[PDB]
Amino acid sequence: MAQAEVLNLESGAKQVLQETFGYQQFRPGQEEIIDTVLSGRDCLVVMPTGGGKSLCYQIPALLLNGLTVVVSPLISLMKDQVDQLQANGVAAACLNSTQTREQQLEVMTGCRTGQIRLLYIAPERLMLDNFLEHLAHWNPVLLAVDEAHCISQWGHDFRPEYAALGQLRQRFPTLPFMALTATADDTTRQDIVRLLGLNDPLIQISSFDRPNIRYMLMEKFKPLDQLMRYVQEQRGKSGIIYCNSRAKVEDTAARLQSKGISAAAYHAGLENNVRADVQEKFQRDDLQIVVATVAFGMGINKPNVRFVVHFDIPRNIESYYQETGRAGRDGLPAEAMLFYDPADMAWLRRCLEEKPQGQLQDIERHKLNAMGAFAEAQTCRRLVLLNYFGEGRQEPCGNCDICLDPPKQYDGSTDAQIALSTIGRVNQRFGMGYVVEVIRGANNQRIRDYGHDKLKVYGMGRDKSHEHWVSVIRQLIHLGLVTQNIAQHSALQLTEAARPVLRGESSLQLAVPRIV
Ligand SMILES: [Mn+2]
Ligand SMILES: [Zn+2]
Repeated sequence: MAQAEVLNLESGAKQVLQETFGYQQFRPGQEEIIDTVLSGRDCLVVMPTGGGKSLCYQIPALLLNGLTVVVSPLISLMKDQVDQLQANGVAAACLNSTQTREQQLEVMTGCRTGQIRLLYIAPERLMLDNFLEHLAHWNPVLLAVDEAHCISQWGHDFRPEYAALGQLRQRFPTLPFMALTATADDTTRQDIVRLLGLNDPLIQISSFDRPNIRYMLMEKFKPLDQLMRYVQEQRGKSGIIYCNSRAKVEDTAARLQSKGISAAAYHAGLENNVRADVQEKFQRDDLQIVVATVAFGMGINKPNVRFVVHFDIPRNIESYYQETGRAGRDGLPAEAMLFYDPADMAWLRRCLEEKPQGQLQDIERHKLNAMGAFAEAQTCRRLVLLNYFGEGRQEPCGNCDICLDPPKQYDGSTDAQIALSTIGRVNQRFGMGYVVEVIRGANNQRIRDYGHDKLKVYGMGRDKSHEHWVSVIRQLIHLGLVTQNIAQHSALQLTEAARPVLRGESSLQLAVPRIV
């Protein structure tokens, strides 16, 4: 079998980091994870980038005797990891249904004979053709599940092939598991641990704050002209412009090229050699801009992308966070610019509400609502993101469009106490609409049947508009005082941070709600 490379495991982690991978020091959370994995304890890793993430299982794999198995759905990216690893002297291979059976059998023979240390496998392949019975004889020492949020229906990218990964724990009870992801909120993180059967795992959630990325929004008004001007104002800085159609990509690349800008189109309709060339030309800074569909995702992630534009709003914050997160991997100042029109959200809502009714549509609706609320926020954009992912923070960043031009404020302490009290009084079971009706004292049969018309809070906000109360509550959500529980039909629920305001111990400044 693949042999451990270092005598002392504790000192080995840093030795391999530096000597094999060339990194001088660990990033936050990495050492902890790696030492925990080397101790044989299950782990869930929520990390800012794939880069720090992958070393969380590659370093352990080099310090252990045995085979490390890495499950990933990214076939054309898994194959790239292998080449890069092999170039660093690491015995890596991959197995998936796209390979010929001849090639698959060679990889299986490499694992059987102990010539392969690290095997990347597609989830479908791992659970097919009695592969697990073969895997049991190959001295498995660690099983890592990448893109682990894909096992959850509460996430933004559920994959049916991940569901069967819940059978691994039972089949390999003494095999330590790790689950890894860059984008999972609280509900999704909890679901990952439950579905994979992680045994009291170390849960390492790194910060979602990328302090060097400035987040901005521009309301659309002749948006093709706004986009060209934005690009002109970058004055040569590199960028990715994300569009939701191939024609937008192609037309946008042509208009930029017409103005002397070094830009290329990138989408799944290009040939593989053309895709690789565009990626390489962008990596080396031969190209200033790549205009792309969501296909030009992570994977290339040049460290020095200066800006990411979203011409069209994404369907969920998870996607928006992942895509904007491709900017400024080097830590130098970077910007994310989203062009928005409320008619864009109206269209997405239309598309969604005629899809099949039920649980799946509810999940999509919840995440779409939150994306629209981010766009229409009156609170620091960074706080919206951080609190969406459950990273409690109330201090404004000073580095987003809202922080650069804060809305007029008012003392919202009384309004916040009314909203927070209402949420508590209705036992945190109801969504935004119902709560606002209770506050405004509406004539509603449902309210009377629950007896909520007898509450003291009932009608305490009747003198302020529906949109006023929606804004108050949305700002409380964006500040992390209130959450929307996706597993309870988006019920409004209270956090620990709500306590001082609810008690009247602290004052709360809020944005005066926009008239709209
Ligand atoms: Mn250590
Ligand atoms: Zn801010």
